[PDB]
Amino acid sequence: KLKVTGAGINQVVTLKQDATLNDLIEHINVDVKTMRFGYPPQRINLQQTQLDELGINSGEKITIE
Amino acid sequence: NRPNRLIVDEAINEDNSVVSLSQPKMDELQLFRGDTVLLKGKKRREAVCIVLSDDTCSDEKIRMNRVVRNNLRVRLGDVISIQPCPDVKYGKRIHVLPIDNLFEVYLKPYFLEAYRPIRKGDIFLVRGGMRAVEFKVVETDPSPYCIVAPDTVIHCE
Repeated sequence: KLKVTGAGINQVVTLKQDATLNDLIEHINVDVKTMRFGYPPQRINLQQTQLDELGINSGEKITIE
Repeated sequence: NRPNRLIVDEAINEDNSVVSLSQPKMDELQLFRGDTVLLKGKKRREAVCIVLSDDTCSDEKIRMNRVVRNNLRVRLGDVISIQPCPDVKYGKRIHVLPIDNLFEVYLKPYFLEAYRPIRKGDIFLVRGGMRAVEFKVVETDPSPYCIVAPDTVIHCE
């Protein structure tokens, strides 16, 4: 479970325990330019790796633009 | 005993923009780490903050620093409501006034890359230079709150 907000969408998204950035972008039915997440907040530009790697976990919120 | 009414407790983290809940309490509230939440205290006092989990915090308490407690006019031990803040927009412009240069020293490092939520009428403390300095938010556009973004204009008296 990730919550996903921005680019006109607001939705919890469920996905593989081991899941990967690509599969996340695919579950979001929107052109995604940037992702922001965690504390302190880190930024990703989407203009590949297992979500797990960057620090994203279940019950966490992703802000997209 | 109403899951979303929480006892005000002390913060460990002195970030003005953050409040903290136990992970079991966040689970019970369907709240996500990093979500923007709306808090209500005294008398129509409100605040918008980012919610973090803290596995040292009691399920029934909320960690909130002095700056947030003063904005809510609450004291440690008081009871608060938390609910999700449905959509806070990025700020176009804010107007802040120092209390007794400010942009470079204080305001810009404070906001840069932090995406802080801010509300009209907030008083906030920024550290840097010699002394800490308090600012008041006179107005925000959109009002009455927004997320301070990199492209948010900062007007400082």
